[PDB]
Amino acid sequence: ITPVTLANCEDEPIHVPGAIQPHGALVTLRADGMVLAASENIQALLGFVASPGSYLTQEQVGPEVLRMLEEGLTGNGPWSNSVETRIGEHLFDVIGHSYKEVFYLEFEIRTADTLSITSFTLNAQRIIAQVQLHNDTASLLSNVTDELRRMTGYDRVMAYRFRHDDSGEVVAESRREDLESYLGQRYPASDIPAQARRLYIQNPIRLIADVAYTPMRVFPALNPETNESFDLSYSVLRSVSPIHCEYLTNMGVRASMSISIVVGGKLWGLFSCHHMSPKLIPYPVRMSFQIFSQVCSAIVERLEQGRIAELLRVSTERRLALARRARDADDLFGALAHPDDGIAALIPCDGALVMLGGRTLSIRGDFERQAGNVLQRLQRDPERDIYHTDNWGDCCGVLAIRFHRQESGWIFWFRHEEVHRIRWGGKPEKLLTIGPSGPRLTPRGSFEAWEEVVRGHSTPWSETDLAIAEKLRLDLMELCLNH
Ligand SMILES: */C=C/C1=C(C)C(=O)N/C1=C\C1=NC(=C\c2[nH]c(/C=C3\NC(=O)C(C=C)=C3C)c(C)c2CCC(=O)O)/C(CCC(=O)O)=C1C
Repeated sequence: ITPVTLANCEDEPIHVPGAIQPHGALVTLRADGMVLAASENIQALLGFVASPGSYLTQEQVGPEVLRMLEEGLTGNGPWSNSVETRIGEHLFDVIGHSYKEVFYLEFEIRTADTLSITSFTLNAQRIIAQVQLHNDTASLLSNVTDELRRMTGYDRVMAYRFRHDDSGEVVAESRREDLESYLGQRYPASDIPAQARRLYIQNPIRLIADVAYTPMRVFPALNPETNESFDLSYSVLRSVSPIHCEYLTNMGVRASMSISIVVGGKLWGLFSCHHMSPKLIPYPVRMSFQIFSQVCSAIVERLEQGRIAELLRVSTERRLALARRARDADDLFGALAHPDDGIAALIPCDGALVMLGGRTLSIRGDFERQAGNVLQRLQRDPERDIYHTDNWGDCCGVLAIRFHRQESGWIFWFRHEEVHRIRWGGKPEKLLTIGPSGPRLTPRGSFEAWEEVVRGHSTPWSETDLAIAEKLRLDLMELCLNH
């Protein structure tokens, strides 16, 4: 019965809302096919009253439907299927699935004049051609963002990248003129709490037909079998958190639809479509996006590792240049401090320090004091050959490696505090009408929430950045020992 406030919202059970969106009806069955619960609108949408204890009957739901249901009813492992069928006055999409051991049948009115197979195929071809045309991982995102809008007619579609700390950044955008831009918006990991994030990962597509909707409750609330709520995780019609709804209306959005990009076990980022009036996307089309989601995820994965590959390649090429120079010139300092192949170019940094013997070369600033303090901190830890941190002198980020012990051969890279890369301003943008929860649920409030998180922090060191440092360290050890 608990109200969901700003304090609660982190722990909101959004998977068991026990209600569904109004653009469809829902019937929940148990293993034997016996009805356990239904949305309060089954009668109003489909001509009949589903009742707990009942079993579904032909042409109160039609034949092919039970035909489908029986197949999944007798199959081990998460059944999933859909049928198209006429029930009374209308034809329906009857998407059905089984999660836990409860079976779900979802009913959407089908208004499309097209054959489903071809509608599905047509859109799949169109939206994944965008995945064959681009080598830049950012062109991919940018282009499919522009294309998703062309296909769906959404007012605004955005592509979100998720950082290491699960904070988000709007990296692409295609929007109708009128609308303010959110390009470069960065948002925290909290803007999408655990359960919501778990769900985007498990579900390629989420659709919100109308944010201003009144939910259609499924009765009864609790599954008699367990005396605990129905887990609508894989339910297409599952209802929305009032918090998110308030957020979206603060923005002035009325319909959403998001396509996930999952790589590893991580939500790599999603495409968020936003409409200013309510909007619906037919089932077969959503399936076009679902399959797309899986392929795009695959290509983004490769494109990203193709990116790291090239980073490693030019790094070694520079380690080669470095090895070449060092042996022939015989001062390392000159080699390391080289303007372009120098260490400052090896790994993205705002500065670097080279330190062998008693001599100190600070390149791109005065870093001698910091390096001294960092080194003192490592006093307590004589065995550390590598040190790094984004919390901390005057530079937040530090990556230090040791290549000579006795003569204190050290290398440092430094990073300043992370800064909002792109920022809007210039003319006060319009007044958002703000709900009861407060300004926290506006983009402006989200951004501020993000600042408070990152400030005091430099950008984390790449998986890649550390790998390079490690290779460099090996190089110099080799050199110093060798000659
Ligand atoms: C207390 C937890 C939450 C805060 C704070 C908050 O802002 N939202 C919170 C809970 C959820 N958010 C969910 C999804 C979600 N989050 C945002 C916020 C942004 N995304 C952006 O890209 C930007 C700016 C560029 C912002 C400000 C949005 C738009 C959404 C909608 C999901 C989508 O776009 O697909 C969320 C899950 C929602 C769901 O159930 O679909 C929760 C629970």
